Amino acid sequence: IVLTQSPTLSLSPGERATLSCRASESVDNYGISFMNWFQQKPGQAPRLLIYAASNQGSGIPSRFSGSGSGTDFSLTISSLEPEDFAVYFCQQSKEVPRIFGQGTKVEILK
Amino acid sequence: VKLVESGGGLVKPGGSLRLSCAASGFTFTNYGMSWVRQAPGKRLEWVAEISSGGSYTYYPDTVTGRFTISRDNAKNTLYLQMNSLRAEDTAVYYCARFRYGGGGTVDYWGQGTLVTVSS
Amino acid sequence: SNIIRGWIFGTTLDSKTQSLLIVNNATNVVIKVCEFQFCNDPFLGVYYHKNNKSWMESEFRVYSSANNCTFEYVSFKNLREFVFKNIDGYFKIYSKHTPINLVRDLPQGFSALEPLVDLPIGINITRFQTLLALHAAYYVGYLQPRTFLLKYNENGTITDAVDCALDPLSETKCTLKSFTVEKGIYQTSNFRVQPTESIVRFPNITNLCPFG
Amino acid sequence: EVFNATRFASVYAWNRKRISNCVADYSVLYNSASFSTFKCYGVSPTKLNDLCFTNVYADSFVIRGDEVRQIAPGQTGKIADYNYKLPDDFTGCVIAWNSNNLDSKVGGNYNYLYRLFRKSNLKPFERDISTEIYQAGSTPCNGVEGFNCYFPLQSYGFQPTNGVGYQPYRVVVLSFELLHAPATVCGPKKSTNLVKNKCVNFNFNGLTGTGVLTESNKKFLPFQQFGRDIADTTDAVRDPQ
Ligand SMILES: *[C@@H]1O[C@H](CO)[C@@H](O[C@@H]2O[C@H](CO)[C@@H](O)[C@H](O)[C@H]2NC(C)=O)[C@H](O)[C@H]1NC(C)=O
Ligand SMILES: *[C@@H]1O[C@H](CO)[C@@H](O)[C@H](O)[C@H]1NC(C)=O
Ligand SMILES: *[C@@H]1O[C@H](CO)[C@@H](O)[C@H](O)[C@H]1NC(C)=O
Ligand SMILES: *[C@@H]1O[C@H](CO)[C@@H](O)[C@H](O)[C@H]1NC(C)=O
Repeated sequence: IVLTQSPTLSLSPGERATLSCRASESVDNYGISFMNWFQQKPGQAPRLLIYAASNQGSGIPSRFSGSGSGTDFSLTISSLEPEDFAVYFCQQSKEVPRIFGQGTKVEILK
Repeated sequence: VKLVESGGGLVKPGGSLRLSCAASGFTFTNYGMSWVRQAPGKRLEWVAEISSGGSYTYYPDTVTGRFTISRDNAKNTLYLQMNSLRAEDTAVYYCARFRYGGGGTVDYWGQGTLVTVSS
Repeated sequence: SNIIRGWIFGTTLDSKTQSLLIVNNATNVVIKVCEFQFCNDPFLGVYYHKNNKSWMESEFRVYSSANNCTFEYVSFKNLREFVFKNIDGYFKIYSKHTPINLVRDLPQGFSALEPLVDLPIGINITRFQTLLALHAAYYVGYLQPRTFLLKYNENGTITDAVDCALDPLSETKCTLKSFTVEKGIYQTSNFRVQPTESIVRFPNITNLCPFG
Repeated sequence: EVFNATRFASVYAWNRKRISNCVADYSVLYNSASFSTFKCYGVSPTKLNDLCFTNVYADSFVIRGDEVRQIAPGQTGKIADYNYKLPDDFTGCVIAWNSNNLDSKVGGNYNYLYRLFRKSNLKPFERDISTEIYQAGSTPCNGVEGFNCYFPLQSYGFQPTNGVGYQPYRVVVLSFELLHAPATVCGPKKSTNLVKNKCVNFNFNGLTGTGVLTESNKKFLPFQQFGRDIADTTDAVRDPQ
């Protein structure tokens, strides 16, 4: 369908980044696991993060974590680093062109 | 692993802008392929597609991107030949590559295809 | 009125082993080798004399359920002769319909039964039954491996057959290969007087051998 | 309907369709070239059209591409064990190919569903309809889910966007008795043309002889096939086509 994401956050190093992927119409999965997570760094190609929000693994650092409930998908990135934060994305599935998120980027102060 | 793309191009609206997605580091058949756009000041838009063991090449229907997609599996090269060009087609296009079956994914990405259609 | 509409064969007829069928209605046949079960009394039912003569084309009923099925097909005045036999698991059939006016007796008369069907159905049958219209007779034979002498005609239509074991005279024809047998003595067979039972006679009291 | 039936049953189930009382053309089944693998185990692929079977059985289902390799007598796995089996004497061919863009759905269509745990192994060409919750942990599962208590089955997502393995590959398997029962299914029997007044070997319906084929007046009885003569010399023949 169409989804919405948490547009931005402004935080400090060594913290959690709570990122809501909010899906309009379809909510997650019939098989109980869907949507996704993706990251595109500024001046950089996009990059995979998580799929079905609960999943993926090696190649995606441990800081990337979270889950989702129906529409909302929570990308929870613990212990933020000022070098590691960049625009994030989540793909839909099961309906419509899978599209992506509106983009998600967590600023870090200091 | 690595998606190499065709270089930039600048055309007028209404034509057909060809592209190529060069595959380095994976079997191009085993992976359904795509061309996804990141437009200026926009979200990632999944646009163009092709499946692995078949021909899928569906788009967002909407106004069809319509961009001609084909494969040379010897070249491992996915093509994007963009039909109904327009000024909005200015963007950075990413031919993407999916994971094996599941809730996703797009594993790796192209480096982007700079595309500008304007006067 | 065409009372005799059916057959049910088998070696169990219990719905278990392979149980043939035949039926008839509106000239349009039935067959199954489906293995199925029945009422105490397989039959065909009817009620009488209306806009549906014999009504009750809803008889329907011999049987339980057609189950694990290895074939299918579909499509006095009278005499209808049907030979049935199994060889190489091919159930076979022959037939006629020949008109007669009479009641009690198989007309002394001769006609040969061409085939209708070969069935390679592989049923292995010891018994059978038949069916009838409920609200007119029939016969049965049994076949035994004789030797005949068949006389074809210019069309290949068997005009006449001649037995052998029937009696002496018809073992003369079987020797000459001719229906017309003229005067004089024609040596045919041997006759070897039967044995009676057997006499086993063995040295008595027999002890016991020690293979052991 | 073996191959061309639109929606096949899912993998935990399948359909046993007897094929008998017909002539079976394997050529197009051999020559269609729409099938990923035309895989014979105990028989000759090009000699099918020449080979005749009493029984034939088709079982039509959907498996992961990587499971396509798994089906072969002697090849076990999640498949052979639980959802559906292979004979270990299995003899016959196997035909697999993808339905992907048809049977897959972008949502990972969950119709095609494979047996997760049912302890036993099926008998050749058999199934089980068991939905009973599997018991892993010795603690009684009470027929419901719980700790180490698994639903006996598991449901493939098939996305068109899947990799090779995870696309649906429709697999129909064949079967037979060969001969030794009354024969029903045979391959097509290829008639030639005809030549008259030229000495030829010939074969008719299996009658084999050699002579000068000529038109004749004499009439048969519609069920009669050959002719003969006094000497039992096969003479007339009724042209089968
Ligand atoms: C064909 O069917 C007959 C059905 O009777 C089978 O005959 C039985 O054979 C056993 C031993 O061979 C006897 O003890 C029984 O008495 C027979 N049946 C009856 C009713 O007497 C026969 O075995 C079958 N043949 C095959 C090959 O299946
Ligand atoms: C005779 O039996 C058949 C068996 O299929 C039944 O379906 C049908 O109604 C009957 N009548 C005709 C004319 O076949
Ligand atoms: C043989 O058939 C012909 C017609 O084909 C017929 O005129 C003749 O009477 C028949 N004779 C016999 C004995 O069948
Ligand atoms: C299945 O049907 C298609 C068209 O409906 C046909 O081209 C194909 O040959 C069929 N399959 C086989 C094995 O013949």
